[PDB]
Amino acid sequence: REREEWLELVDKTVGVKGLKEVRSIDGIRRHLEEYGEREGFAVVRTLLS
Amino acid sequence: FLLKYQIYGDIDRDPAFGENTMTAEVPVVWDKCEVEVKLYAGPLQKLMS
Amino acid sequence: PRSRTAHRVDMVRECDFNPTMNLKAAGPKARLRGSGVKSRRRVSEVPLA
Repeated sequence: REREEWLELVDKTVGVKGLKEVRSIDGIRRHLEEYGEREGFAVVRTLLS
Repeated sequence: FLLKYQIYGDIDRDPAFGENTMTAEVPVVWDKCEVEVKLYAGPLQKLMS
Repeated sequence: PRSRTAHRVDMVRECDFNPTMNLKAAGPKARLRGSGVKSRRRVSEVPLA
């Protein structure tokens, strides 16, 4: 983000990767897979530097 | 309907206070508030033909 | 943080694809029936559903 922000000095407005939309639901989910009960990482905390 | 319960003193080798156990009687009367049932999609049966 | 303005990204367009076989899956059909109660299929489409 800030790399592209610093890239703004010379040129601007041409970047892209990773498609658009997603779907999965119509009432209920099957749910036979991943959970993550405990979740915390350094980034979420007030340390964006 | 009343509910007789009784507490005890444990672990500490008790003296003669005239009370090791207590007595608690809980009165419970039934109350009525409106019911509101809702229907959503769940798993279906086999139904083999 | 604040240097330069605008820019941003235009997401690229891509196709979608599937598990390869002719027949319909039992789950997706049986589970589609759990939500609605139509006799024949509103929209008038079987495969796209």
